[PDB]
Amino acid sequence: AVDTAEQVYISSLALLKMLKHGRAGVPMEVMGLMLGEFVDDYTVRVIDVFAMPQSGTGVSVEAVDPVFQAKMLDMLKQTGRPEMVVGWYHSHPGFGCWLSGVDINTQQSFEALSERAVAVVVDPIQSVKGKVVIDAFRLINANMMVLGHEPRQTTSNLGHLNKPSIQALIHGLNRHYYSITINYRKNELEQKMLLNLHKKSWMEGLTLQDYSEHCKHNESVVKEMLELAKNYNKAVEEEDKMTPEQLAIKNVGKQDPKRHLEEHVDVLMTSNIVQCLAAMLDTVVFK
Amino acid sequence: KQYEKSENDLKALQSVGQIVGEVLKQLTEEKFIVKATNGPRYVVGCRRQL
Amino acid sequence: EFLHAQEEVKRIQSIPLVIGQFLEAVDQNTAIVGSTTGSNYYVRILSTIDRELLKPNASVALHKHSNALVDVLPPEADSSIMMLTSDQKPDVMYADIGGMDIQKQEVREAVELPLTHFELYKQIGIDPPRGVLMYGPPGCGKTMLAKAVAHHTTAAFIRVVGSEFVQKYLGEGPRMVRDVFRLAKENAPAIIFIDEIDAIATKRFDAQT
Amino acid sequence: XXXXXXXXXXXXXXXXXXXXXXXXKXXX
Amino acid sequence: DCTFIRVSGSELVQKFIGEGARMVRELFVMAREHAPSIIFMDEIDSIGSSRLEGGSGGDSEVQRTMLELLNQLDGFEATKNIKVIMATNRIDILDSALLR
Amino acid sequence: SQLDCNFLKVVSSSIVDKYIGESARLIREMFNYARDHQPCIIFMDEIDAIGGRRFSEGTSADREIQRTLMELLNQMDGFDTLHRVKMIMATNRPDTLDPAL
Ligand SMILES: Nc1ncnc2c1ncn2[C@@H]1O[C@H](COP(=O)(O)OP(=O)(O)OP(=O)(O)O)[C@@H](O)[C@H]1O
Ligand SMILES: [Mg+2]
Repeated sequence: AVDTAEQVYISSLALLKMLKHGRAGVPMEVMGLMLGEFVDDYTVRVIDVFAMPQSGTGVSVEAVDPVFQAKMLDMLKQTGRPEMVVGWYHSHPGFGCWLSGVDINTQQSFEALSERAVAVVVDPIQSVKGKVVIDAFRLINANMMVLGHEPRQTTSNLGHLNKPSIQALIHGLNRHYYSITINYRKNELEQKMLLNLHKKSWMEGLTLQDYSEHCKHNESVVKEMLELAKNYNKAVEEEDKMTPEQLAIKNVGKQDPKRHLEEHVDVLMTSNIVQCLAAMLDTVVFK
Repeated sequence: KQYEKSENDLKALQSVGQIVGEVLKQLTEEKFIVKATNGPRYVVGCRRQL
Repeated sequence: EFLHAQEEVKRIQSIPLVIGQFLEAVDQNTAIVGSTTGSNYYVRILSTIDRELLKPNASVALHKHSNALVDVLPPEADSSIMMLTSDQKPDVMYADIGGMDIQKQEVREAVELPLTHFELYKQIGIDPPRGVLMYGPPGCGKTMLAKAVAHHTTAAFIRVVGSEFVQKYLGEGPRMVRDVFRLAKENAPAIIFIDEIDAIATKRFDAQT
Repeated sequence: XXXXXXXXXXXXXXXXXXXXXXXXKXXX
Repeated sequence: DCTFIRVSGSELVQKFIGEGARMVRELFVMAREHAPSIIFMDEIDSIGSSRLEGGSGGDSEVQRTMLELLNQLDGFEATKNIKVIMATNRIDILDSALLR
Repeated sequence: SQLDCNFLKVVSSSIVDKYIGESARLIREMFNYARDHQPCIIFMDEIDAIGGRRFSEGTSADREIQRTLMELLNQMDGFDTLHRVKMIMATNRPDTLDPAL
């Protein structure tokens, strides 16, 4: 009996259930269970995530009646299939995504019941529209603090995905627990429809916006573009021999030639080309 | 009856006080500029249902 | 990938942000800000911020722990005082004042007219006035004329008490004067009215106490 | 010529800061 | 036909403590650098300070500047090409007896 | 003794303090509390401490009193008018008072 390089599989429904419950309960830790399957002794797979009614404070959060718990799993068995709890999750809002002193106290509760019970940390605050800060941890004993805890037969959970962050090892790594890797499994069926949800019908592809405002927008943009050219004559001619990093310090301020001049040309280009070219097709195609 | 007083004090201990400040202006729907009474200014947010 | 790289920087804001004010810039991508925590720092700035937003002494956002320039606020944010808001016109019509036809006409052209006929001053060589002073016996309509001109105007109007910036701190007084005048420069053609400057504009000297 | 005076006070401001990596529970 | 130098220097410079000990220094460098020059003054010191009235009770930063005015004029001119001119009302307040 | 809920009494001598502001700051809070409850009564016995007339640039301590005095001359007439706010004033000598008051 030994650990390995473990891997946390997910479901795509889970991560959206993670953050939306986290964002809607932002100024405190919000709690939930995590529901999946132990596919082997090496990797772990969650497929479902649900919450429970709770009761919180500013510093602590508690659950309420467990009659909600077994009745929830009962009605998830008869619709779909039966499944297995694998762990749980909560949030650390704006924190360093690290297991707290009460967060660790519910883990000897969970690791004694099932072995590979995963604690999962989410933060909907340090997560931007580019990327999510998801996190998952796995408790280790203190009795084996001298003896080795992982046999380390590969490189996949050692130097990959980061070295551990300084604000998370200040409480954790590698004392009292160990981190674990997370990837994203994708079925083909949802993968195909997760691709195409930002497109429209042919109505949007064949509009002709309106020629009054389109000429008005062209009348607008060229008019200040004249004034940008007024300022552009002065600065390019000016060029005090100043070793141009000093040119590059006297330009932070109000100074902006050559920057709007590339910008408005791009706007006047892509507007006029598409407005012409879509009006081209509505005569060739139609009648 | 004396045990009921002790259980109220068990509940009373884990309460944490809150900072008092004044709202300067509303930046966006979830960004707000407030100011603590002792000094400096911050950028904050509400919860959901305020 | 560079546009994916710009978006992934943006976790640094996340709104526990503190507010300073921009002061100066040394060189490329390194500057000086003055915090509202009292002290003064030497910080680093993000490559994301467009450099056109700088030097009004702009209100800026700063990180808590590491204290770097992260965001540029709207410039009217750190003001701590407001103008005549939306509806507090004191309900005094222009014809409510009786028989001040010299002085009602004089102040009205002292304020509204150089918005239009500015170059008639320079062609004569007048150098048009920035400010106007009013005085007299106590109750000859000094406040009412300034009270009436707010009702029948459209410009930004900021009422100012005589002696409110006299707080017991170190230098809040000159900080509040900067807060007023940046707000007048930022908003509009504006009108600043400071009633009772006798509380401050005294003659005597600096008694060192 | 022989005239006394009173006085006044201009109290300084105060500010504090920390590393803020300390948790405040320890209870439970 | 001399280089006129007008110094207003009324009270906005009287408050400036840290550079108050140099504003006369490089100014008299400017007079001996440019030309045969003539420096003009006005009531500004007499409104600032006269004598030891604001003396041991805090030094008020302004009479200390006046002691540096007297320091350089004691140092060496013999006019050399440069006069200074001062014009005032409220004539009977300052310390002219030491300056006679 | 009729109202017993909506009556403000001021000794007009405990207003002063040791700081520079902080005496006006009471007066702003008073009228704003008098702004919130609508039918308020203000009573300041013995104005002659805070009242005075004028001094020709004397002590800086006099300038603290006069700046405190001019906050009353503002916020009785000023910009913001008053409604249902009545001010009873009492003194022994009225000759020493400011004619602007
Ligand atoms: N020409 C006028 N027409 C109508 N009412 C007037 C006129 N002149 C003065 N008043 C009266 O004077 C008041 C206008 O404000 P006031 O003249 O008191 O301001 P002020 O001159 O600054 O006084 P103070 O110097 O005492 O603050 C109003 O209450 C009004 O009743
Ligand atoms: Mg008035």
